[PDB]
Amino acid sequence: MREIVHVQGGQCGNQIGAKFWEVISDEHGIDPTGTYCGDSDLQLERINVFYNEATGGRFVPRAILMDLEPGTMDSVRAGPFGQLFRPDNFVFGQTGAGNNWAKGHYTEGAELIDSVLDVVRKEAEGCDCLQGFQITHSLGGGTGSGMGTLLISKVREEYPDRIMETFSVFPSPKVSDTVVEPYNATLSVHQLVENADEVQVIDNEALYDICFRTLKLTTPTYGDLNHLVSAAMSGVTCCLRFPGQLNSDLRKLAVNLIPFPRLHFFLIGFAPLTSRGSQQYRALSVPELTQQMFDAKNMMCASDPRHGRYLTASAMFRGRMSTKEVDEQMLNVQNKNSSYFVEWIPNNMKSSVCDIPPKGLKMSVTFVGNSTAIQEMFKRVSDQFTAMFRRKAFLHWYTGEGMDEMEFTEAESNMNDLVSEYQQYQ
Amino acid sequence: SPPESSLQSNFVPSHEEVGRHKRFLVNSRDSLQGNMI
Amino acid sequence: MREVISIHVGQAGIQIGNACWELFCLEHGIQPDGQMPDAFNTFFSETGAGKHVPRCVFLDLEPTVVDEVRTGTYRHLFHPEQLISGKEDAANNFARGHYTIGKEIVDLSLDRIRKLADNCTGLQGFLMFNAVGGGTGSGLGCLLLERLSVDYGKKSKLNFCSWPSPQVSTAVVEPYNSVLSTHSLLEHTDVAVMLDNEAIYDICRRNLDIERPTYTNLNRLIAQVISSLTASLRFDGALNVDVTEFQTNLVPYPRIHFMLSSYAPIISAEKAYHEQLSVAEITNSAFEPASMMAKCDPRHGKYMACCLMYRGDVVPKDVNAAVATIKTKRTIQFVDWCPTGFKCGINYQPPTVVPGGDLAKVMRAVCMISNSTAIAEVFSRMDHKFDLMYAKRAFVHWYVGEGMEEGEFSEAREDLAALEKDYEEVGI
Amino acid sequence: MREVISIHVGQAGIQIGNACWELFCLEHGIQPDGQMPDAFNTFFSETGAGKHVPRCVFLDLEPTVVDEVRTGTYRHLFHPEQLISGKEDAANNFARGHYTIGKEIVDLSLDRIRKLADNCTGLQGFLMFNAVGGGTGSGLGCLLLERLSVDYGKKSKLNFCSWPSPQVSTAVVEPYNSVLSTHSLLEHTDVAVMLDNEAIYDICRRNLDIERPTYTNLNRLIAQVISSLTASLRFDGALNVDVTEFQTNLVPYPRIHFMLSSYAPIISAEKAYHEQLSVAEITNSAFEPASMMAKCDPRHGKYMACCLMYRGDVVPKDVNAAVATIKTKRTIQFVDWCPTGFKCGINYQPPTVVPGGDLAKVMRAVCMISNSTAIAEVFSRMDHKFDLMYAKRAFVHWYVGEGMEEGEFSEAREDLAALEKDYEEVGI
Amino acid sequence: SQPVFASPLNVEKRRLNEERALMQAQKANIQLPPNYGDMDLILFPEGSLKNSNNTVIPQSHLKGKSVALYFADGADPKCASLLPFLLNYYRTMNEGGANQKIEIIFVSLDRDREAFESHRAHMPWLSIDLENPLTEILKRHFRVMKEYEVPTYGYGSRTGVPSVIVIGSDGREAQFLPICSGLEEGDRALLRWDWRNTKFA
Amino acid sequence: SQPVFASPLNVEKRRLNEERALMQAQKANIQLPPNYGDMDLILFPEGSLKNSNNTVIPQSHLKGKSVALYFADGADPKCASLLPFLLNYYRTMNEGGANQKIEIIFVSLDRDREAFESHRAHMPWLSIDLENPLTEILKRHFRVMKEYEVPTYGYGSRTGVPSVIVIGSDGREAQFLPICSGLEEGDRALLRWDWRNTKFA
Ligand SMILES: Nc1nc2c(ncn2[C@@H]2O[C@H](COP(=O)(O)OP(=O)(O)OP(=O)(O)O)[C@@H](O)[C@H]2O)c(=O)[nH]1
Ligand SMILES: Nc1nc2c(ncn2[C@@H]2O[C@H](COP(=O)(O)OP(=O)(O)OP(=O)(O)O)[C@@H](O)[C@H]2O)c(=O)[nH]1
Ligand SMILES: Nc1nc2c(ncn2[C@@H]2O[C@H](COP(=O)(O)OP(=O)(O)O)[C@@H](O)[C@H]2O)c(=O)[nH]1
Ligand SMILES: [Mg+2]
Ligand SMILES: [Mg+2]
Repeated sequence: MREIVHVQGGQCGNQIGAKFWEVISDEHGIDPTGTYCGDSDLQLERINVFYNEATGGRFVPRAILMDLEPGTMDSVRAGPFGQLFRPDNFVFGQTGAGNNWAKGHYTEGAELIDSVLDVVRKEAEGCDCLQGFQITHSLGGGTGSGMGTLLISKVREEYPDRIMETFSVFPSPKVSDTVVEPYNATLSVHQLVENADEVQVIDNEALYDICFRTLKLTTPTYGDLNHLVSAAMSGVTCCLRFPGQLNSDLRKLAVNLIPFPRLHFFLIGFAPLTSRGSQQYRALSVPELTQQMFDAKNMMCASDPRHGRYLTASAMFRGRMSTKEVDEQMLNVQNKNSSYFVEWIPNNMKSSVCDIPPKGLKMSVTFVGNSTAIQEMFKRVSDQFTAMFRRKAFLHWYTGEGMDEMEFTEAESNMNDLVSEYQQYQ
Repeated sequence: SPPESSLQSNFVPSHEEVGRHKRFLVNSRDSLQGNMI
Repeated sequence: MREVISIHVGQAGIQIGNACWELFCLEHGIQPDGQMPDAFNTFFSETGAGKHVPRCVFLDLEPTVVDEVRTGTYRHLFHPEQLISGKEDAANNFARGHYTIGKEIVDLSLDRIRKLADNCTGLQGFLMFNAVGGGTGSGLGCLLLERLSVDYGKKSKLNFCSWPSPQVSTAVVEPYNSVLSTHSLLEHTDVAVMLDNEAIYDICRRNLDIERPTYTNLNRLIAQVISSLTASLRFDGALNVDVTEFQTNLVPYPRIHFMLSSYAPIISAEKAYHEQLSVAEITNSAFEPASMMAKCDPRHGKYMACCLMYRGDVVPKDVNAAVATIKTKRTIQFVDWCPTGFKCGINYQPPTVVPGGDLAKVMRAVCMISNSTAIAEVFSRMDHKFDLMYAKRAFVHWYVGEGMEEGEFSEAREDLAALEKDYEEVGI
Repeated sequence: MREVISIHVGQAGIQIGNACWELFCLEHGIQPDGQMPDAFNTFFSETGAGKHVPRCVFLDLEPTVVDEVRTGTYRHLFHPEQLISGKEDAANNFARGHYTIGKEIVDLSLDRIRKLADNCTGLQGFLMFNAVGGGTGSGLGCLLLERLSVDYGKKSKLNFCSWPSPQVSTAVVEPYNSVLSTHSLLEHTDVAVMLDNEAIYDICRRNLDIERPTYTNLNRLIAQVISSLTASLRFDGALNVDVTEFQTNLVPYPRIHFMLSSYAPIISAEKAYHEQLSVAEITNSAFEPASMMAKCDPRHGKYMACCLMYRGDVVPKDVNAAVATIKTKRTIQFVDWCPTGFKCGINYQPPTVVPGGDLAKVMRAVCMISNSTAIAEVFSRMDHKFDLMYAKRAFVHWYVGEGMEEGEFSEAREDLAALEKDYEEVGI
Repeated sequence: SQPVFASPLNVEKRRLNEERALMQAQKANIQLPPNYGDMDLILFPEGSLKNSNNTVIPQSHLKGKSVALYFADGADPKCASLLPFLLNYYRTMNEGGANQKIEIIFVSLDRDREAFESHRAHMPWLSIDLENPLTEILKRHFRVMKEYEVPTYGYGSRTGVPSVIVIGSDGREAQFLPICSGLEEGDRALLRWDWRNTKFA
Repeated sequence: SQPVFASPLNVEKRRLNEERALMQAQKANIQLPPNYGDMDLILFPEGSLKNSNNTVIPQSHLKGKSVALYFADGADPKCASLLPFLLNYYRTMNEGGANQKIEIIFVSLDRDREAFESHRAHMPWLSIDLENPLTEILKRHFRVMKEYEVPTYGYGSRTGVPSVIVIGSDGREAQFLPICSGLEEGDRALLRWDWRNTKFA
């Protein structure tokens, strides 16, 4: 049946990918040694959506691990659930991109392109046909952004009609390391606006906020934020893996949420999210599941949606549920927040129901939403890019590896058109 | 064995065919000239 | 002899169909294996040791609901290629239903229909169940009706398509999918009967006081409706109602066949222990606008024709006393060119209750299907929220870039606008 | 009194003889030693104390498939010298397989075909199962058909030739071997029947739903074809069809002796008890164009004869009733000089299902052999493939230096085009 | 003698069943050694079968049921994949009917004692324990071996673990469901268990 | 075989019915295995049901009832919330009429003996002591689970504690009362308890 092919680039993609397959195998009851435990039909009826049998009964993820520095490949393999992947899908670079777009996209990212497209074709053409691609990478550095988005382009002259999930993390608004942030971010953005079917963004300071005030963690590490993102990873895709009263998939999401092909940017979120002692104190029912969901703190983006206007929206659902009250509360939030939704699309909400909850929960929700409030955070990337551009700073790292000046000017003009078309829909 | 003859010497069929019915539910009715109970 | 073929396109058709056939199996006595521990002929076939296999096809472009029926309880009741499945979902798109995926599944679909129809003469018609808001229920649902008119011309084709609500629709591009399905089924559907999900939600909340039921509880109530329509086809009764006068009694003009429904009594066991169930009040409940089946208010709609299907221990005397009461009643107004307005059909079999369901064991019931002018408003709200979103090219690039050209939207727009003018002209 | 002699050449012929005699032993009660714990007289001969012995020759110049048969389970059933083995492979070469390496095995094969057909007079005919694309299946098959024609000219020459598919050809020199073989298949073969591999591949893929089938499952289906072929010859029936009836009812011109084949029902246990496989539901699937066993699409061809043979508890009432609806449907069509085109045979004994195979225990079955104008297409792409690769002398040196001469290819090209001019001459 | 000649079940079948043939010949023209279809054996002794409530049922209870063996191993990943769908096919087959149709007897290819109870706690059908010699003579009769450690008498491994073997009252190989064979129909081969025809009687 | 094929009370059923059906088979065309309609169990034995003040109460005291089974835990606050609601309902239903209509059989999930006596003292209906194997042979039969600890044969989580299960004569699930189910509707689903159709015969 349908198989989605997973692609992880950058050191961020290696460890969000490891936490991804830790949660997906936790849902599917898969031992890290490759076997299956759980004696349940409904796990194993959709395994080919993410795994492949290996003539010993063991399941290998159809994921590709990608970096130019094997330090992050070593950390993935040595940890738990690192003996699940094949070692052939780990493509190794030995030089490493030092937070340079030109190093990972044009000069030293290029020699690893032909060694990884045949890895993509190994299982994309290894099946009869695939449902789509699911790439997740980083834009703050070089080996995630330049290598990742060049992979996005080269798989579209081969698979033009196939869907393109991209989970791209964005530079920090407030406390940013990697002092060359904005060049790598902007060089990603004007390239991905024409060759990504749907972009759905993540910000680390939003995940810090979730771990702080709605989870109350005194010391959240990077794996805690990775578990938050990985929960939204299984949420957007489990409607294929499990049945439900109202089935959906990723092509369901793209056609319902993209009225215009130049705008495909989304907020991401996941609920319920309760603290240590408040897990037994709080009711778990669909009125409050939606009431927490459409809040500024719940989103995994550095954008306040109340400043913007929800253009199109979609929340999937999981678990033992009931079908009017999943829907009429999307009516309720459309009727109270009548100023937070656009008026020239009637009933801006997509609702889908999956009958399987995640492990440990009995109902849950994963909301993606094409909001125009994301324009607020292309602006802070853009005006910090052009503040450093007129200074003529740090472009000798970029033009010393075979990049023209005029591609940077095309970066500013394309993102200026991106924010201009989002503004007039408000 | 070939299929057997389905006609007697009287020259008439040998076995009936049950007609395609309609799940007959009866109706209790009788009236006029005493008109019962 | 008599046989009727049921077609279910889309996963809305699947979920309405599994509950529709589990009632038929409990109505005739078919175990989940297809054995009878003779009216099965009009819905269940035969193949030796009681094997009463079904006469229904189950179309879906995605497999995620069809093969879990194969995994579920009803494996060996259904013939395995009667359950027909593709690989990829149409995903709320008329173009994805027609020109890219549906062209490869419709050849095997009509192959199965042809084999399942040529088994015995006596085919009354086709019962279509679909979702007009969906992608395969509307797109592939259209192309099946195109290929059924080209070969099976003079056969009746009933329709029960789930129209979306003004409020609960769970999609955004159902303005596109629904009004392209109208351009299908004004000229291909013989009798169209309208359905709506909140019009079943508000019946479940009020008439049974069930605060949290699901999609499957809607499917029992509609299964009782279709079983009541085929009550006279299978069981015996005083007034026989087969399919040929659902159209010649309810359709006065060939472009006027969109019509409404209602079911009564919908009463739980805890309310049937106090209310007496008389024939006079069950049809009075079937005339209430709040008891309606597709959320179409009949105070501003004007009843051209009606059909009543009494099922149970209904004496014909109080049939005629109750229907004389509604002619006296002023708030249900009828048309001056159709002074008579009623076709009545009595069947002696009581309604079959499902254990573990929502309904109780009642001794009498009504299934009312009424063609009224009130169907003008369910398309006028379709007018308002189509032009409100078509005006700025939203969600158009998905359709135009996938086979179908710009301009078919405008002629389907003029099609339902012509339907608006037809209903206004007949309602004078 | 009455006997039939089967002849198998090539590796394909040997294992197609293993399947049809795994079946014939299983229906006649023949253990692999031949001991019963008079209808057997066609395929088995009484030898000694209750032993029944095969009536065939197994022919192959390479030992690699035949000597593994004589070390198998059926090794004390077969006579050792009926299985005749060579020493070296013909190796896809008509020149070696006819002239060079095939001349020292014909003297043993004609000795055994004499010693097997001289025990009783009134021999019913010879059957031939050859691989057209093979080396010894084409070369040795041609020369021994030539020698059995000069010896026994007035006896029937059946042939079920396994043809290469348009896309499945599993070698490279199938244009040379098949075109050279059909030069003599035209001239001294009384009956020719095409068994294309990919057609039977597809039939197992959708009807029996095996998506990894092997040459075993291919071979069982031919075994069912030959079993319902000679069912009327072995057992009694309502209406006998002899092997002499075949050419008199399917061959109106001596050059046109190339017909088709189809077997239905080929349902699987799971799908079996789900259909009333009736004398019609099974004759409609027998005439289905995709149920063809040689992938010759007949919608662009005109039927010029057809023979149907029913096998089971078949009443001829619905034989005549179902064949009338075959005659009336316009998707099928007959050439106007045969207003009737139907020869029927009826056998009472039902087919016997092999354990662990892929069929099911089916009470009634149909095998249908049709002559058509649609044989012109299997030779028309044969024209394309041969000229496309004969153009620049490819693989010619394996034939010229190994026995034949430059010019055999030109006349084998010429007489197949003469077959095409003859077939379209029928086709007006 | 079927399907194999070199198996401990069938050589004990031969030894026992012409044992009483000499005895009744001395007591009495009789045809010795008796024919294969005339041969009748016991397949499961009095204290062999064991249902989920840890009580014993003799072989006579299975008559009229399409019974099939099930060779499985706890650590094998293929076996842990066949176990849920075999449980579901054992479930929905019999629930959707008015008559018990299929039955499964479990034979173990597992290392030791405590690992067997963990695997046996998951299925609801019959089972045979390791220390019974009936398990040893069963997979040496149907030739179900994960590896060649026992010397097989000219054969090969007929099938790999896991496998379900539709059996008869004479130990007959009725049909093979192709999980690990030349068809290699994993996860779907089950949809071919003719519940009829094959009927341990 | 209702409602669960893998039920252990139901395999305790089958061992008995085609035990004695083999006995009429050998004493005398009898259908083995017998059809699903015709097995007759005994659900509550002579020493299982206890009434108030602990006297023996047998199964013959239950004809004409609508009998439902009250799974409960003493320290579960869900059972604590619903217990006074069902005390009031069991009073007015079973007193307000011309017949003694409904009946509740208590089945325990308590920690120990002290937890059993404390919770029993607030229930006036019938009950089952925890030391009986009846409380475990029936808990798996009607699919009632506290958490996933007892090894199951591929069930689901039909209900959590508490649960009221209206039953029939042969262990058939008459109709579920959805206090905590897919309906998720609290402390009013006991009003859905019909009694005319769900008669213990
Ligand atoms: N009454 C009822 N309506 C349903 C049901 N399932 C889906 N629907 C309706 O169908 C709409 C969504 O479209 P679907 O039916 O799921 O999609 P589809 O018609 O199968 O076509 P695809 O989108 O390509 O899958 C919802 O808004 C519902 O109104 C159901 O089980 N019962
Ligand atoms: N119908 C059918 N045809 C087969 C089968 N196996 C092989 N063939 C045909 O045999 C052809 C190849 O020739 P072989 O039968 O393998 O070999 P051969 O007939 O002994 O002649 P050589 O090639 O010289 O060895 C292929 O093109 C197939 O079409 C089979 O199982 N069934
Ligand atoms: N979402 C997410 N972001 C991360 C994670 N680890 C690091 N980052 C961000 O990624 C940036 C570091 O870029 P990096 O991947 O090291 O550069 P690269 O190796 O050249 O791609 C920092 O700004 C971090 O905020 C993670 O686990 N998840
Ligand atoms: Mg769709
Ligand atoms: Mg050859």
